[PDB]
Amino acid sequence: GCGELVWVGEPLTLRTAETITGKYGVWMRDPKPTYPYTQETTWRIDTVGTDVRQVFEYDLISQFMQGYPSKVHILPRPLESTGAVVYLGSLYFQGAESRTVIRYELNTETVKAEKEIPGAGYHGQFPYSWGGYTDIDLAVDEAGLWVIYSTDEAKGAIVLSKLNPENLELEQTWETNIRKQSVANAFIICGTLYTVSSYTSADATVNFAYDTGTGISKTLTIPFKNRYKYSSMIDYNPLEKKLFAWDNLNMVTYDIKLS
Ligand SMILES: [Ca+2]
Ligand code: NA
Repeated sequence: GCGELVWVGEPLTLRTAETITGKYGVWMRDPKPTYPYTQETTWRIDTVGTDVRQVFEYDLISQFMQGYPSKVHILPRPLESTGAVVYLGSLYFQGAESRTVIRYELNTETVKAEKEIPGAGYHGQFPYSWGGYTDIDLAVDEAGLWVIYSTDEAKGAIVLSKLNPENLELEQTWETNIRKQSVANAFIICGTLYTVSSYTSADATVNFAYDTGTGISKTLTIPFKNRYKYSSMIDYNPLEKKLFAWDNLNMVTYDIKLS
């Protein structure tokens, strides 16, 4: 049931990192679980530092919330920032100190594709407002896989592109009028891009929207609470119909409502 975001719920804390290594990170479930994973399988990456390669994998939600991983993957090259996503059994992440997106098949621990995002800024050119090298932000919605970034030609404004999940080819790109470094993070619900206004305020908002299906740029004032005052990662999961976020060592989730 597609529609426009009209409400976000309170953040619920599901797991809390115990070390500075997890002050920021990314955690995710696959909207299209493929064998041997299911809808419960959760991945977790603590992303503080310059040699991030451990992907924590949990078979059951109970294990994500309590206990050790079922499995740890060692990525063949360090991962950059908090923007990665899992889709169709592959982890999609950005090579550190590069503009390359890498497709890592989880069940075989094999790199299946690599692709430079043409013209994309990286490593502090067009981060989100908190920095953290967040130049390139992958996304999964109801129609598939996207990447959110900017370029010199776009002059810091958010660009978004549909991505072929098999070979990482860019299927179509849109250009917004939202300065990327002026928002705390971004996500896509039903082909519409949403931005969050601040990463520190307990009274932030979802403040912009750009509908790729009609080209309309829009302004909103939907309350969004950063319960722990440092949201480093905010994504949308079209299967659970919920936002997944990482807020100052805390892995939280947000209920939503669409019109
Ligand atoms: Ca995001
Ligand atoms: Na992302």
